[PDB]
Amino acid sequence: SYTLPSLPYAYDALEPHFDKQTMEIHHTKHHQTYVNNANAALESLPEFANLPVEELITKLDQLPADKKTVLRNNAGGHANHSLFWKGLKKGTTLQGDLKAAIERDFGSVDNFKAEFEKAAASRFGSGWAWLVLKGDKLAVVSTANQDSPLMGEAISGASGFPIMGLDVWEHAYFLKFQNRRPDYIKEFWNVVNWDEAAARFAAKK
Amino acid sequence: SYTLPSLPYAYDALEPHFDKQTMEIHHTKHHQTYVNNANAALESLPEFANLPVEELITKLDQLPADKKTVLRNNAGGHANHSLFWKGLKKGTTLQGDLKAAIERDFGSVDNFKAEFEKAAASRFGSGWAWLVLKGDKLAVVSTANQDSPLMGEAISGASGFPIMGLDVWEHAYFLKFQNRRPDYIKEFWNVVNWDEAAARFAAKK
Ligand SMILES: [Mn+2]
Ligand SMILES: [Mn+2]
Repeated sequence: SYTLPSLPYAYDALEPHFDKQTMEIHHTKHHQTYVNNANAALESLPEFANLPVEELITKLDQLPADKKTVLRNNAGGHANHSLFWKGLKKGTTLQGDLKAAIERDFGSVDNFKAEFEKAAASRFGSGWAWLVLKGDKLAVVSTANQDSPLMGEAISGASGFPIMGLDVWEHAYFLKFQNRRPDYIKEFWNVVNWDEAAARFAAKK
Repeated sequence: SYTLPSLPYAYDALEPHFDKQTMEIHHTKHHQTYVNNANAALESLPEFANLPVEELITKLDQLPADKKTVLRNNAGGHANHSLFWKGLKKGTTLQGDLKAAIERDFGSVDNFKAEFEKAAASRFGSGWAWLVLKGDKLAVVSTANQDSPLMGEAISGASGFPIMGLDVWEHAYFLKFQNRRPDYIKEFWNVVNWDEAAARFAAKK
């Protein structure tokens, strides 16, 4: 069975950038609900129920017809939130190989930040903005709802290995930012975990 | 150009069902933003800017290619919220021709309610649930994001004239209900304005 993962930090660990109350609600309510609903849909599927969630979301076309949507949505939700928590941490710096690769692929760090900000702001409705590794090249993409680039292009409209991501569902920013998503996107730069991003970049897979 | 409409009531008129803080934010921030962003897109289109928003969204096919998305999203948002405010009121009773048509087309009011709740609950991500009239038959449909059944099947995946509807974007329920959308949907039955739904039905049946 999937479980709600413990966070790598206290709920207030991202203050003053991301608010404590939201972190707690977002974790214990929204993420928990994806875990529960994914588990319910997987009970009848022993051949899928016990795989890692990040594996399952590469396999959606393997499922029975009637399970594809519910697991896209809920295994997507579990995978994405699991990545998100580990992809946040204060006191990191974009540097080393990852910084150089970003400069290579976008021309500069500021070009990459602007492209990411634009993608995050222009995702209408619910979704996620991502930095992905697509073949040799880093890229900025967005997905709808709980879709992940790991699901591939035909399902998610994006592809590549996620390096990091920003949740732009309203629940992620309502309490502190209300409708001001650009303000929330700016605060993300203060809490994106560049150490984990670098680790993921190094691994490539 | 468009304006933020005045409401049929004070922000607290739907207590204790829908919270007054959300009513105020939802009107003055979210709806206002759709009005502003639609108006910005319409500035270069004086042939379209004069249309009632509910007519513009029936004509999205006619816009320039680079205008279609921004106005689908923002004119859809303005139309949908304008309907929503008029579509809420305490103290109404479903009755008369509209009740009878619901009993005809769904078998009973309770069957209808169960179908509406299911559509409202199963709209994954952002969107709306609707009671529509399609020519001569009532139906429950849902849409993504700020799409409306007035936009038609090709664009929105639904069609028909909206008799009433329920906003299921998270901003509409997060403060009071967090991720408990089913509890919010339950409270909608206490504030759906059956008098406005009946008037819209009388005009269109
Ligand atoms: Mn989230
Ligand atoms: Mn709304």
